[PDB]
Amino acid sequence: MLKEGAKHFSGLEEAVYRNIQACKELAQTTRTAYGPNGMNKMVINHLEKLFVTNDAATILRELEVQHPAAKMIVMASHMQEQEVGDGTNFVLVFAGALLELAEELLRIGLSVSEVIEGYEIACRKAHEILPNLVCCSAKNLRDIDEVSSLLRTSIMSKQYGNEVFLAKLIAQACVSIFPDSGHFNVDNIRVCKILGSGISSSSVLHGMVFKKETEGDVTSVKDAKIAVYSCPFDGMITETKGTVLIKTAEELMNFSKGEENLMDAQVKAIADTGANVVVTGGKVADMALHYANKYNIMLVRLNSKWDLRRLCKTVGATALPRLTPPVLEEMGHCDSVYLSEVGDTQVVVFKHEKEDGAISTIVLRGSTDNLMDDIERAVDDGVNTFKVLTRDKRLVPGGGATEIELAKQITSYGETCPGLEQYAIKKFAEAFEAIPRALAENSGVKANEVISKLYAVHQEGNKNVGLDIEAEVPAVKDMLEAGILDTYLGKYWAIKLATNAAVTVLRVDQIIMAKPA
Amino acid sequence: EVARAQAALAVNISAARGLQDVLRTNLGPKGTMKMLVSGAGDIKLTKDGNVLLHEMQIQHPTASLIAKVATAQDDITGDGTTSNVLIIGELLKQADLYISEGLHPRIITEGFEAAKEKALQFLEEVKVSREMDRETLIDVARTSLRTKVHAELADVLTEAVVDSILAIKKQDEPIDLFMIEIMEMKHKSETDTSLIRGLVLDHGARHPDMKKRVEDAYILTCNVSLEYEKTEVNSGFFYKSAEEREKLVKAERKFIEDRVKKIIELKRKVCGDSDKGFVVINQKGIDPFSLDALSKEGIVALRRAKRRNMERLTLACGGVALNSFDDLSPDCLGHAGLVYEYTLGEEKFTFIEKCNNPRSVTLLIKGPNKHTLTQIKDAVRDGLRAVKNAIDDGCVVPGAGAVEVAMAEALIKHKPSVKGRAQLGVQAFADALLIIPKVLAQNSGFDLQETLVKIQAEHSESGQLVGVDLNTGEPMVAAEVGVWDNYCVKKQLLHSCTVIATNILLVDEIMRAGMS
Amino acid sequence: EVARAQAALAVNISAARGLQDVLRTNLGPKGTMKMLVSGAGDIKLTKDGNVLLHEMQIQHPTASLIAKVATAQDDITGDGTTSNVLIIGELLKQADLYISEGLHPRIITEGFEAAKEKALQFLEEVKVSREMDRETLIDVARTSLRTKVHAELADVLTEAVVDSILAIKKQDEPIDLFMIEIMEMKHKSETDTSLIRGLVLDHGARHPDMKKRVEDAYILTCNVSLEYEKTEVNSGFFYKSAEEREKLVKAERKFIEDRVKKIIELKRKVCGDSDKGFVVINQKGIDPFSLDALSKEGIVALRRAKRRNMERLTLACGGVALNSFDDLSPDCLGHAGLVYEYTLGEEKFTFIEKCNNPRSVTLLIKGPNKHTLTQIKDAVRDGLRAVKNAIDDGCVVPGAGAVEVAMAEALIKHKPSVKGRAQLGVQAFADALLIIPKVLAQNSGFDLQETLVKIQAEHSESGQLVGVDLNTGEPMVAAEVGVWDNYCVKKQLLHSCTVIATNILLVDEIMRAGMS
Ligand SMILES: Nc1ncnc2c1ncn2[C@@H]1O[C@H](COP(=O)(O)OP(=O)(O)O)[C@@H](O)[C@H]1O
Ligand SMILES: Nc1ncnc2c1ncn2[C@@H]1O[C@H](COP(=O)(O)OP(=O)(O)O)[C@@H](O)[C@H]1O
Ligand SMILES: Nc1ncnc2c1ncn2[C@@H]1O[C@H](COP(=O)(O)OP(=O)(O)O)[C@@H](O)[C@H]1O
Repeated sequence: MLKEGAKHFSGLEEAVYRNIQACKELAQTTRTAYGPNGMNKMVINHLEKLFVTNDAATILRELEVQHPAAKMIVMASHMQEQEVGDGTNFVLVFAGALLELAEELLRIGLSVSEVIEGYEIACRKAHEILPNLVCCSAKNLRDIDEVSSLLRTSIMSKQYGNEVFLAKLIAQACVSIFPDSGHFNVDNIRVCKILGSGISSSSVLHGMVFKKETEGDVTSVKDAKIAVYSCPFDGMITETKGTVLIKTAEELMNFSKGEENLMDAQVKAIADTGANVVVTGGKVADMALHYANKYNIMLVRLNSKWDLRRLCKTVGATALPRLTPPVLEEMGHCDSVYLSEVGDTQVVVFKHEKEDGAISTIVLRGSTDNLMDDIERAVDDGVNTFKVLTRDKRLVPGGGATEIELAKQITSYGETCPGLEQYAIKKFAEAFEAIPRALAENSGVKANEVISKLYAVHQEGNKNVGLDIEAEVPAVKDMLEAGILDTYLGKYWAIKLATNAAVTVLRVDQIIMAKPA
Repeated sequence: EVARAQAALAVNISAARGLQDVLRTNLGPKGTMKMLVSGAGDIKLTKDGNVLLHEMQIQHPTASLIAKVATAQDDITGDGTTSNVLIIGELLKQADLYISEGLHPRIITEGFEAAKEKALQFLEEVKVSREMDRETLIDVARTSLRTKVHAELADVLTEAVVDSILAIKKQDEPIDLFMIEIMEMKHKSETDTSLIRGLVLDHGARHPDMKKRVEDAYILTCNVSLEYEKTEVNSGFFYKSAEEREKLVKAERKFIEDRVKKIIELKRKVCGDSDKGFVVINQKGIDPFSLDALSKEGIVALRRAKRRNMERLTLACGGVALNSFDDLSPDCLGHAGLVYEYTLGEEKFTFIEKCNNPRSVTLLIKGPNKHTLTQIKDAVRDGLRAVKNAIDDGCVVPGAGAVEVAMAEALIKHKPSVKGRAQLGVQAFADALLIIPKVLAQNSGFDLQETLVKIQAEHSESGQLVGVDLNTGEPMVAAEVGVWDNYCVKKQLLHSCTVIATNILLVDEIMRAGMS
Repeated sequence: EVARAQAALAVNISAARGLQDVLRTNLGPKGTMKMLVSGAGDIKLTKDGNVLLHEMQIQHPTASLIAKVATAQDDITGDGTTSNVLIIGELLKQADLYISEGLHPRIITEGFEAAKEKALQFLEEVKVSREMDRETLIDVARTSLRTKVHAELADVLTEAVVDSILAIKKQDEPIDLFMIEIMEMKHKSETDTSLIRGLVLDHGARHPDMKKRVEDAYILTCNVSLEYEKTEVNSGFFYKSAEEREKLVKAERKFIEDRVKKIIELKRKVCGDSDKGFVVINQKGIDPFSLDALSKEGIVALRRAKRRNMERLTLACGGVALNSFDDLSPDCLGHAGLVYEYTLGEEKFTFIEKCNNPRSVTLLIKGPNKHTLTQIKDAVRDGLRAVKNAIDDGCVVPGAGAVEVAMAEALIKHKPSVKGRAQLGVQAFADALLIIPKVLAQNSGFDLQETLVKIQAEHSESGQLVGVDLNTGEPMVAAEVGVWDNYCVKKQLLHSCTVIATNILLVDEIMRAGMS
C-alpha cells in the first residue's frame, strides 16, 4: 500500500496472529518425538536413498523454512548444539509454550514491556532457585560402572533395545585415554565402518584404524617415512592410437621400456631420499606391483578423500601431484606402523603415543550402511555427554521430576509481590508443564491423570512417569535408585537460551518491510 | 492533460498522514524495534530514523521526496531526523482543515512564519548556561545510549566514551572524530569492551615464542622486496630459456642476502644489547631461515601489513617511508614504549602503547558473532556525536517535553500582536507542538489527555519546566533528574519543519508530462 | 443479528450533517424561498421552518424522527423551530471528533450540561427591562414582517396589528387570540387591508335597494322554520294520498302566515317609527311576497346564515337563541349601532359596528387570487404571536447576533472551574454557538472570517453588544437601531438543543427486529 509491494502480510495486526502461528506450526512437527519411542521419519533430499531418522537435528538440518520467526530459533538451536552435547527440542518446546501463553495475555489487553519484565523476573528467580535440587554426584572417574551407568542412561534416550554393550564399549574407549581431569579432547576418537557381521561382534583398538589392503611386504621398521600423494599412479605418459587394428611392435616396446625406466628412476629417487613406503591414490599396474614387490615397498589399494584429509590434518604433510620426481618434504612423526588381520581384512596400526594426546578408534560393524548411522550418533552423543569439564557433575533427577518442583516454587513465589507482574509469573510457571505432557501423550495414555497423580503424591521431586504399562496410570516410581539423571549445566543453558529467544521474539514485533535494490 | 481542482492538496495531505502514521512508534526509549530482510535473507535490526529512511521501499513519489529531503538535512547536526514528521503532519492537517473551512495559504504561511519567529525568540530568551564537567557529559552519554541501546550495558560504554573524550580533548581548538578507530572482533560473550591507548596490529609473526617484554623499541616503515615469493619471475612476461631466469633468481637471492646483512649490521650498530628492540613492518613475506637469524640477535620483523596500519603508524609517530635498507639517519625511526602480544583466535594481535604524543585511542568491542555488533557500533557513534555536540557550546536546555508546553503557552497567551488573520495561523502552529508529550504518554502505557491536563495544571500552578515521567505518569521536574538536550538541534529542527511546511501549500496543479 | 462496532454513531453523524446541510439557507431576511408541488400540481410557496418540516418526504428515518422531535416542541413559544439544527449538528460533529480522538461520552455530556448552566446564568444576569409602549411593539412587528414577508407591504400591516392589539388589550389579564377573526376575499389588487371594529356577515338579502342607514337596530337570533322550501313534505316518508300532504302544506302556510303576522305586530309594538330598525337572522329561505310586506314597515330579514356568524353575534352582543316567534321580553334582543352594506362581487356583505363592548376586530385582507394569501395570513399570524409574546414579559434583550459572542467569551475566558475534562466539553459547546453569525454573513453576501474577527475586535475593544449589519458588513450596535428579540425563546431553544444532543451519544447498537 505504502511500503510493502503485495508480498508479505505484516502490519498493525499480525502481532498476536501471524507471528505466533508460524512458530506453533514449526513446533507442532516436533512434539511427536522427545522420549524413548519408535517414531522414525523418512528423509528424502539429494542422496536418493530413503533413510529414516529419529533425532530432530537431522530433521531440522534438511528442512528449508522461509520465515524470520522460524529462523530466529535455529540460531539458538545451533548455539546450544555447539555449547553442550544434547539439548535441542527443549528450547523449542519452551519457546512454543511461552508464545502460546503470551498470546492470551496479548489478546486480553496488556503491553509487551510488562510481560517481558515478568518473564525476566521469573527467569532470574528460576536461575537463583536452580542450584538447590542436587542429589547424586560423581565420585571417582577411574572406575567402570560409575560412568557406564551414565552412558547407559544417555543411550536409553536414543536406542531402547541394545544399550549396555555400546555403553560399555564407549566407557572402555574413554577410560583408555584420559579422564575429565586435566585435559581431554573430542576430535581424537574416530569411528570406522566395516561391512561384515552384525553389531554383536564389535571390539576396541587403540591407534589409527584403516581398511587398506597391502600387496607388497610387511614393513615393521621405524625408518619407513610416510609420503602422501594425490594421484601418483595416474598417467605420466599419454598414449594414443595410430591405426585401427594394431601399430608396429617396435614403437610400443620402446614406449613401454621408456615408461618402465622412468617409473624405476622415480621409485629409486623416492626410496633413496628417505621414504621406504609411499601412499598412492590411483590405479594399479602389473609392472607397478612387480616393482613394489621386488623393491620391498608397501603398496596400498583403497583410496578415499576422507583418509587423505585425516592424514593431512593429523600429521601435517602435503600431497605433491607432480610428474617430475620432487624432494622429500613430508617428514612427519609416525614411525611404528604395523599390520593386523581383522575379519580376514588387512588393517594398519600406528603407534606414536607418549602418554599425552592419545587417540582411539572403535571397530564398528553392521548389516547395511543405513544402520550404523544411528550407532555413530549415539556414540558421539555419549562422548559429548561424558565431557563436562568438572570433577563433580552434580546430577539432578531429570525426566520431569524437577520441572514440576520448579513450577510450584515459581507459583509460590509469585503469590507475594503485588502489582501487574503476577500474570507473567503464573504463565512462566504454567509453561513448565509441557515436558510431562509430551512424554505421557507419546506413550499411549492421557496426560491429565498423570499430572494429577504427580501433583497429588508429594513435593519430593523424585517421582516421574515410567515407560512400562505398569507405570503409566499410577506413575509412582523413584528414579533416584534406578539411575535416571540429567545434566545440571545443560538444563540451565537450555533455559537461558529459551528465555533469550523468547525475549528476542517478543521484542522485534511490528512491521516487516523489504529493502530497496 | 487539463486539470483545475484541489485534488493535489488532498492527495498530498493523505500521503503526509500516511507517512506520519507509518513512522510514529519509534519515539522514546520504550519504543518497538523493527526488522528488514530482502537481500538473500539478511536479518538486520535497527531503530534509528535516518538508517530506516535510507533503506526502505516507498511506493509513493511524494513520500519518497519528503524522506529524501528529511535525510538530506541530517548532515548538519547530530541526530535530528526523528521526531519531525509528526509536527509536519499536524501542521499540514491544520492547514488542510483551515483551507476546507475557507482561507488563503498566504495568511497561513505568514502566521506560521510569525509563530516560528516567536518560538525562536522564546528559545533564545529561555536558554541558560552551565559549567561543563564530568557528570553532565556522563548523563548526556547515558541518555544517548538509553535512547538507542537497552538499559543493560549503558555503563561501560559511556564510561569508555568519557575516558576517550578526556584523553583526546586537551587543547582549545575543536576536536576531530578522525583519530578514533572503532574495531570489531569475534568472541563468545556479549558485554566485552576495551579502551586501548595505543595502536592495534592485526598480523604478527609466523614463528612466535621468542620475546615480548620489549620496552624501548625502534620502528621503521619501508616497502622494499624482502621476500615476496620463491617462484621464478622476470618482467611480467614468460620466456623460453631457463638460464636467464635462474640467474635472475640467484641475483635476487644475493640482493636479499645483502639487504638482511645490511639490516643486521644496522641493528648491531644502533643497539648491541637486548633492551633496545627493533621492530620492522613489511607487507611482503618473511623467510623462516632468515627470520631465525634475525631473531637470534634481537630484531623482530612482521609480515603482511595493511596500508591503514602503516599510515596510522607514520601519522602517530612520524617516520619517513623509504624504499631502501641503507644506513641512514635514525631520525625517521619511531619510538615505542610498550609492546604486547595478545593470543586469541587464529591470529595474534599486537598492541603498542607508551609512545610519544598519545593521540590514538581504540575502542575495541566484542559481540556474540551476529549483526548486533553493527547496531552497537552505530549506537556508540551516535553517543560520540552527541558528546561532541554537547562540548562545542556552553548552554544546555532541559528536555523531556518541557520546552513545547512553555512555547505553546507563550504563543497562545502572550500574543505578539492583535490580529485575527495572524491568530488563525498562530493557533494552528501552537496546537501542533503538543504532538511529542501525547505520543510519549501513549507509548509509555498511560492515557493521553489526563497526563496532558495534569502537566498543564502543574505548569500553571508552579511555573517551572515540568517534564514527562515514563514510570508512573506523574508530572515531575526534568531539571533535577538528569535529562538534558542540545541547543542548535531544536533550531535546526524548527527551521527544517518550517521550510517543509512552507513549500507544500503553494502546490497548484500536478500535470502528467516530462520525458527525462 | 450480531453487531459490535461504532457504525451507528457514524451514520447518525452523517444523517445529522445531511439534515443540517439541507436546511441552512433559510436564515435571515435575505433568504431564498422554497416551493412544493406533488399533489395534482398544486404550487405552494413557503419559507418557514415548521411548515416545511411538517410537509416533506424524508427518506431517512433518523432525520424524520429528529424533525418530528423538533416540531413537537414548537407549541410552547412562538416560532423557535428554525436556527436550531445548525447548533445541534455542530455539537454532534464536535462530539464525533472528540470520540475519534479518544474520549468518553459521559465527560462530554457533563461538560455540555455545565456549559448550558453557565449560559443560562449569563443570560439571566445579562437581561434588562424596558418600558412597553408603542414604538417597541411597532419595531417588533416590523422586524417580524421583514423576516417573514418582503420589505414592501411590511408597513401597512404592522400599524393594523398594533391598532388591533391596543383595541383588544385593555385589562390586566393575559389576552387571548380567539376573538380575532382573519377573513379573506378575492380582488384584483395586492396591497389591500382593512381593520373592521365590528362583525362581518357574508350573506344579505335577495331584494336589495330599500334602506341602509339604520342607527339603533335590534337583532334577534332564532331558528324556526320560516320558509324552507315550497315542495310538499310530511315526516321523511313518501305516501300515496295527496289530500293529506296538501292539507299539511296548507297548515304549514297558515303557520307561516301566523308567524309573520306575530313578528309584524311585535315590530309594530316595540317600535312604530322609521328610526328604530329591526334585523332578523335566519338560516332558512325567505319568500319575496312576505319579504316585501316585511320591508314595507321597516324590518330587514336575512336568509342563509352560517353557524359561526350567529355564534359570534350571540357571543359579542348576548342574546338567547329560542325556537319561537312569540311576544317575549326584549332582554334577548341585541343592540346594533351602525349597519353598512358593501356591494362587491357576486354577494353583498354586511358590516355591523358601534355595538356594546367592542371586543371583535376583523383583519380583512385581499389578494390577487392565488396562493400568496395563505402566506400573508401565516405571516400576520406569526407577527401577532410575536407581539403577544413580547407583551407578556417586561424584559427584552437585543439580538442580531450579539448574545452568542458574549456567551462564548464568558464560557472561554471566565471559566467557572479549572478542569481539563470539563474544558474539553466547554470548548466544544462554545465553538458551536458561532455558526449563526457566520451563516448570516455568508447569506448576506460577504466573507465569513473577516467579519467574525472584526466583530471580535470590536467587542474586545469596546465591550458593548455588537450586532451584524446586512448592508455593508461593518460591525454596528444593535441596541440603537431597532433590532430586538424575546426572552423565553432563547431558553427554550437552549433546552431543546441540550435535550437533543444529550440523548444521541448514548446510542450503543442498532439491531434489526420488531414486528409491530
Ligand atoms: N530411559 C529414560 N527414562 C526416563 N527419561 C528419559 C529416558 N530417556 C530419555 N528421557 C528423557 O527424555 C528427554 C529428552 O532426551 P534427549 O532426546 O536425549 O534430549 P533432546 O530431547 O534435547 O534431544 C530427557 O530430558 C530425558 O529426561
Ligand atoms: N531519559 C529520558 N527520560 C525521558 N524522556 C527522554 C529521555 N531521553 C530522551 N527522552 C525523550 O526522547 C525524545 C527524543 O528521542 P529520539 O526521537 O529517540 O531522539 P534521541 O535518540 O536523540 O533522543 C525527546 O523528546 C525526549 O523527550
Ligand atoms: N432587523 C434585523 N437585522 C438583522 N438581523 C436580523 C433582523 N431580524 C432578524 N434578524 C436575524 O434573524 C435571525 C432569526 O431569523 P429567523 O430564523 O427567520 O426567525 P425569525 O423570523 O423569528 O427572526 C436572528 O438570529 C437575527 O439575528
